[PDB]
Amino acid sequence: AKQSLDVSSDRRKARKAYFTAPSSQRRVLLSAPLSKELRAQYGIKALPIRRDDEVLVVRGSKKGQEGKISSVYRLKFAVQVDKVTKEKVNGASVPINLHPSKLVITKLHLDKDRKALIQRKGGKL
RNA sequence: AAACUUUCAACAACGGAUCUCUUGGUUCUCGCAUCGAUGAAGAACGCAGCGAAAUGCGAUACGUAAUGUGAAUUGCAGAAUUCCGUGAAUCAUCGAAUCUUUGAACGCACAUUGCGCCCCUUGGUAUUCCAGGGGGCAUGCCUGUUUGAGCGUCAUUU
Repeated sequence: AKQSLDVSSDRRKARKAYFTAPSSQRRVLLSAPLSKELRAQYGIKALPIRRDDEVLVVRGSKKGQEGKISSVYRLKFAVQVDKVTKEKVNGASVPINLHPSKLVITKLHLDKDRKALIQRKGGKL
């Protein structure tokens, strides 16, 4: 249970904050968990997902589907992964969204900021 | 006997009740003290690559600067190695600015995008005219400055 008075357990307020979060907060909201191998390697349970992360689906109709992220649609609260698509009847391939909470991060796109955030959260590369 | 009319069921018909939902209300509580002549609240007109609104903004116009974050924005399309970075973003923060015409609204007017006046600059062989760029000219009151007025009144005058 909550103890502090600045935390609100009101469903209406929490839902409004989620649905009207700006993109900076949606980045944290769209965090994805690392695989078991990456969790062992880094020491990080989960990270905010990025554009070039290699990701594996662990839940849904595309379980066990690998693929590098193609976009982080923060407006739609989703991520778009290459080769995870739907072939329309006209033949066009459209992206299929899915939540990063249903994914596992299998390869990190590392830059200076990602590595610094890993050390911040307690990782060691 | 049919058609027609009534009743019931099935399916199909505008209707949008019911059910479930809910970024909205409404009450209660706690904390705080912050509008404006340094131009407010409000109004008008404009600003997006493709748009007119309680979106945001002002000719620096869906915004500039500074800061934080750290890779987006996204309906479509795009300047660009913008991606191990003084750096994406309809991001957050926000202390620097810009802030059109107005509005208590301030040169005089205002059912007019109407008329002046004063400085400095530029152009027209120009201190006077015209034009352009910039900066100004409200009222009441206070303190001070300067210039005054009044046999209201003080120190010199046959």
